[PDB]
Amino acid sequence: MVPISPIETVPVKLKPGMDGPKVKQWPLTEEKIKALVEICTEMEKEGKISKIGPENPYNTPVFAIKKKDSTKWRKLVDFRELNKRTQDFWEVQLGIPHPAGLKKKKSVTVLDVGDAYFSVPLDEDFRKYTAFTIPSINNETPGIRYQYNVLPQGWKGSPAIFQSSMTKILEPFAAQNPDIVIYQYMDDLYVGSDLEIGQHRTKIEELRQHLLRWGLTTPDKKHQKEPPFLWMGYELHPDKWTVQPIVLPEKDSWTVNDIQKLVGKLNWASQIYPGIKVRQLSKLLRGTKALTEVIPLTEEAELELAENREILKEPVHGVYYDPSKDLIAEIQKQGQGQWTYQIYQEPFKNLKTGKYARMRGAHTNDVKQLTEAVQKITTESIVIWGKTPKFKLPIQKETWETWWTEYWQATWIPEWEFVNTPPLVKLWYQLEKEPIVGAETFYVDGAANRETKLGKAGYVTNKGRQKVVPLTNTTNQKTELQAIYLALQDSGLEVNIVTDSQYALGIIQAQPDKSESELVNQIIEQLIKKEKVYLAWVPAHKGIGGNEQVDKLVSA
Amino acid sequence: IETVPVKLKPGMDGPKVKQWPLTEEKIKALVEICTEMEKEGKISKIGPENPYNTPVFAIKKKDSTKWRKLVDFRELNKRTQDFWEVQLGIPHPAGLKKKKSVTVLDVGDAYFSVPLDEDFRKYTAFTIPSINNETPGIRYQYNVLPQGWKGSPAIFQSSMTKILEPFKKQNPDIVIYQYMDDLYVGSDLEIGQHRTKIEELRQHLLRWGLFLWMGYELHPDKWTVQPIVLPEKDSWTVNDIQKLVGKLNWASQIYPGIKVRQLSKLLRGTKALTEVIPLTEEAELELAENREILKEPVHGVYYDPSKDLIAEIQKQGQGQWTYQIYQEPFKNLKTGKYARMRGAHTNDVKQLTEAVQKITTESIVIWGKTPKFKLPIQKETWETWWTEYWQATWIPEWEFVNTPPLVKLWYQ
Ligand SMILES: Cc1cc(/C=C/C#N)cc(C)c1Nc1ccnc(Nc2ccc(C#N)cc2)n1
Ligand SMILES: CCOC(=O)c1cnn2ccccc12
Repeated sequence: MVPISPIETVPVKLKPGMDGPKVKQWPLTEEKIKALVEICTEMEKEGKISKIGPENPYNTPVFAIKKKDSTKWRKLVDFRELNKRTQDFWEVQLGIPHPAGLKKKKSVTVLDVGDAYFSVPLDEDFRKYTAFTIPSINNETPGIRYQYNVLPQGWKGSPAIFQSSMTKILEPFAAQNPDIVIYQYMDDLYVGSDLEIGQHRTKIEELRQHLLRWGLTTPDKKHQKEPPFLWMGYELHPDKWTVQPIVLPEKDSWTVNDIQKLVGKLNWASQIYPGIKVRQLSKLLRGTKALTEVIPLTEEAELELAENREILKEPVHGVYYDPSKDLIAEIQKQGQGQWTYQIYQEPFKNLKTGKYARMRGAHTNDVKQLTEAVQKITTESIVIWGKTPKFKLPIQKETWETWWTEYWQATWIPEWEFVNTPPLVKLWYQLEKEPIVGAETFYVDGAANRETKLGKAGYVTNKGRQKVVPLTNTTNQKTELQAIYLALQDSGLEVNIVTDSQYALGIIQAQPDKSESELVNQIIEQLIKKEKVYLAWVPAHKGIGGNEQVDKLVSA
Repeated sequence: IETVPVKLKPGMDGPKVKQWPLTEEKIKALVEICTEMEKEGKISKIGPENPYNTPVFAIKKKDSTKWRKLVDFRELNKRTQDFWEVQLGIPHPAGLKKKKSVTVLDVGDAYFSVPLDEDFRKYTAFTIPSINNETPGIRYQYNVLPQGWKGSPAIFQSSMTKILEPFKKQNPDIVIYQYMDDLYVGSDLEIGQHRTKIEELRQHLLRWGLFLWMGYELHPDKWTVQPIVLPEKDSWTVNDIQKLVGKLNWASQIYPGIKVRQLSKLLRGTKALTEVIPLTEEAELELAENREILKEPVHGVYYDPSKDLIAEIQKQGQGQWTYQIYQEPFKNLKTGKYARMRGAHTNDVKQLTEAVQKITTESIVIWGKTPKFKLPIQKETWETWWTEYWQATWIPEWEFVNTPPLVKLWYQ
């Protein structure tokens, strides 16, 4: 015999204070028992399981299930209880590669490593916890007891330990062959390269020889899997990638479950198909959670759906990453807090696309949302390519400069250039830094009775202009905003406004261009019409002229 | 050799903290660094039976061609036992902040000389990710005292003592203070020979066994503060008086005796914001009395070592930043202002990151601990960029301020 290298076992423990499973075996029909005995006899002769004595206290239930509409049986060991009691592991494979970060390959070959999959030894001290019992015919003898010597299917640590063991085996091969890439998933081993075909085939034979060191045999008859590959919802081709087919169903009536599936498909599609929008469709999913409920689609949701159908009418593919070229990210505003982007290297060939939606909030503006979209794309790009793309953004350099220098928060976006591609992000208003000479000064206030909801809002000015409006179903905060609104509505193009409202100052200092609040929106619309606005704050109830006079008016 | 038993605090598991995305250049740097540490026995590869993780990244200190590995042990540090075992802790030296020059050395490499307790090593697990997760992340744990872990200066302390003993007996006036991977060495000497004294110090460490050559020069005796000051004007507009009354109203929360009544009367009627108002005699007296009040220290201000320090920062524009360090609202232990450049003129977030580092340094020098920051930045913006600008070997805790503070204008 040719000596083979053993696979070193990973030491495994139960969670602290926990013991192994003891779970009753349910009775089985005589047929299932005969089938399990046969199955286990075979497994036992190839060393996967071993018979154990009566001393082992542990048990996990075993079942006999069927293949598809035919005669044969398969053993299923239900590890749910042992899994609850098993320690956590580190899984090498989690956070799968994105196709857009892959490199084009001339050849990709697939090798069958299914025999390794079932051959990794289990830590000797942990085997006892894997004990199971085939019930006896008629229950007239002790059940036959076995435990696992190898990683069981269904056990919590099997994927992590298999991945780690396979990694350790492949590592020297990968390290000493920098001219190939390798990827391993379950029973398949993939090798890509740019090598001349003769060299590529040789590499494969060398890998097969390498694996033989551990006794892992790869069938000589060549794999029936060749590119393109269906993997993780994608289609990988040697020179391009895409998402597997996205077909949007026709229906006269839509259900919560139908809408969730639609949105799911659209989100998946959005990583390649440019301009996909989910806003109005995800909107129908709000706060319901009865999966059978039929929701009439709004006209807005119908428009969105039809827009998506056009985008999805024919296949679109992404290209792979070329490390020798700059990555460029271009972003467009779509409206309603929706943003879309494309990442490319050469014009007209995208690596991938995607979307960003505005965060839930009372007030917002386009510059903040664009900034957020940029940071999200930046982080995604670091994950996929390990570098920040150069940005093409629909905002003028002068607009950005005015924004960040005056914004109360630190803010930054990385290297970028303006692309003139409407709609452009702009500043809709900017407040003055100093009081305006020659502009009328409005002292505003509002107040409300917390009990009855009655209130007043108003202003008095240095020219003796005055207004007080009675209000119903209002609050102090709303009256304070109403007072600012009135001053804006009644003043000329340049105005000084004096308020005591810390609430209003906080909102206006956040520079919203859009609000959940109707009143804030009306204030924004008025600010947009002004040439100059200076907003001054003073403390309440201090004896400040024009402030009392209006405070007294609005109180009662 | 002589391993100190270390434990997590009761009822706590090890850190599982996600590794954040790293750039290609940082990954390459870390692969090179870790390959060498592994050869030197400082770290070892680990298997899937270790679930734990702490994030790692790489930095470049000021004026250097070499990358430095930086592990963010913040979670492990919270979860690690306080050390009462032998030492009850050092009283923080109060003279350090009074020294004319304080140089900061990175001594962390010395820690690698001490083996880490075998039972605790697993909690130091970290991962070097690969771009696009195309290859399995490389998993390691420490075999020795890691840089950045709060336990390292504790366990190494008896070694550091012996090392510095001849330097201390020979230079009894020089103050040496250790915080994490840093040694802070103060003196009143002329800068030329201060630099010789620290170089003399480096040799003791260099001679013993084995970025030490670097030094970071501070002059804490020249560090300033920011008392509340009021404008001195010949003509006051309505707007000027409104801003003054606003600022005094704010100050009256800090200083009880402050009065606005006479000033608040000055504006009488509703006048144009830009109109000039002559001060009444009563108003001038009040303003004068307020000025004198603001020259005195704040009442009932005391540092409590058992409470967190909180640091607030305001962006003032044109590269200017103000900050306050306190424990309780309105009792400020330190205030300050940075009007400065150091690159960053077109980058706000770099400026803020440098401010955070400077404030944390001041905090360590004065109180021997880092404060908890309230940062005027959106979380996603900070989290994306701060590691690009970070030159320090420690990292403080932070929270984010999403509502603009009205008080920014009064620290201006
Ligand atoms: C992640 C991955 C999945 C599969 C396969 C998964 C499956 N099923 C196969 C390989 C080789 C890889 N790994 C890498 C690494 C770097 N570039 C590439 N490029 C690349 C991969 C496949 C095709 C094709 N056709 C083209 C280029 N693949
Ligand atoms: C067990 C999973 O292994 C891999 O997918 C893999 C991809 N590149 N690579 C390099 C060395 C070892 C494993 C791998």
